[PDB]
Amino acid sequence: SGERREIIRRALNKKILVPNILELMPAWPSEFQPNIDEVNVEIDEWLKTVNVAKEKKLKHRARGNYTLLAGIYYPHCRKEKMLALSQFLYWIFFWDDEIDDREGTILCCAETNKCINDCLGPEPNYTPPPGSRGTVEMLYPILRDLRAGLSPVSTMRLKQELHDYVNGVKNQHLPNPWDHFQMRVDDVGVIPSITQNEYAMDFTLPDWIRRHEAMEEIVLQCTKLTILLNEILSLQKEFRVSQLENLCLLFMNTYDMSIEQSIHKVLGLLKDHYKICIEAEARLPWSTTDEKLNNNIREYIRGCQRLATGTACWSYNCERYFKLSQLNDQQELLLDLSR
Ligand SMILES: CC(C)=CCC/C(C)=C/CC/C(C)=C/COP(=O)(O)OP(=O)(O)O
Ligand SMILES: [Mg+2]
Repeated sequence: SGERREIIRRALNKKILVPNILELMPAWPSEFQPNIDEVNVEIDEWLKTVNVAKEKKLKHRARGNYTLLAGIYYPHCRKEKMLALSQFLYWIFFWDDEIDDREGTILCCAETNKCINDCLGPEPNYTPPPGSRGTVEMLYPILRDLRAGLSPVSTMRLKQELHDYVNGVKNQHLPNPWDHFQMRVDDVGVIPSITQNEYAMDFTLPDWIRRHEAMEEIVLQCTKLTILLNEILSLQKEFRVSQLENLCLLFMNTYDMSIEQSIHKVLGLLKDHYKICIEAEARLPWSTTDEKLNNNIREYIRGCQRLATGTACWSYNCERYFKLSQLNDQQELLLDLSR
């Protein structure tokens, strides 16, 4: 706790100007699905049905605005796609929020895994068991709808990915910053969103391509990029509740560096990972002849990239992490670690 106390003292009241993160990934553009407002209306009507407290749901909706995040993740999807994707994001955020006792966690995760199995499994049952908790009950219709837009191959991937995320959650002095990063890479719930691009754009990437070293690398780099940008962006929010296991903070503690230096390091890491990810593209098994196949490969990688850029763009466009007034019109964010 000496470590934590020192971290708090060093961080506290510091204001750091952060450059536009999107600039760090110049090749990858940020776009918005045209129907976000209309879909939001559907989502608002849908939210009333969901068994989570009205104030919590509104807080998520006003601060989070997950339909917008989905619109950013999948800007080119047909409008009909938007509802299920928006709904899933609401589920994942609600679910994470409710789970945050230990027994409660084991029970919810088991119930959640069961739902994932019932919905995405070989013998599909979309009916929630009676008395399902709200975060569980809501999931069944969403998985059924997503499955409807997915091939069995895409469905299998989604199922494993959802299991992996739920299990990671169940299985969660200061940790080494590198150790923290790796846990997040294994732990993070981004992958289901990448697979969801297949739903959004109604296509299936072949497993042989998905398992290719270059594709596996692009998925990994994009996962790393999303985590790294999240670390900086969420720093103010996390520090304020004294959640000191944030990578910027860990670098301060581990290397005895200033908060400014640690953020700079993370920014450099982003550039490094962006560069690796871009380099990986040449290595992909592009078809000499197949336009549809190459289109599928292109779409799939764009989905991964959007996970990184979109997460940052959405962060710059909602109030989950900081007051928007903290952002200038060059998209430069002034973090304030006043607590
Ligand atoms: C975990 C979660 C809700 C994932 C939803 C899907 C997803 C991968 C969204 C983008 C990445 C992200 C915001 C991760 C959360 O980081 P964090 O766990 O440090 O939480 P923070 O958003 O408060 O920083
Ligand atoms: Mg975070």
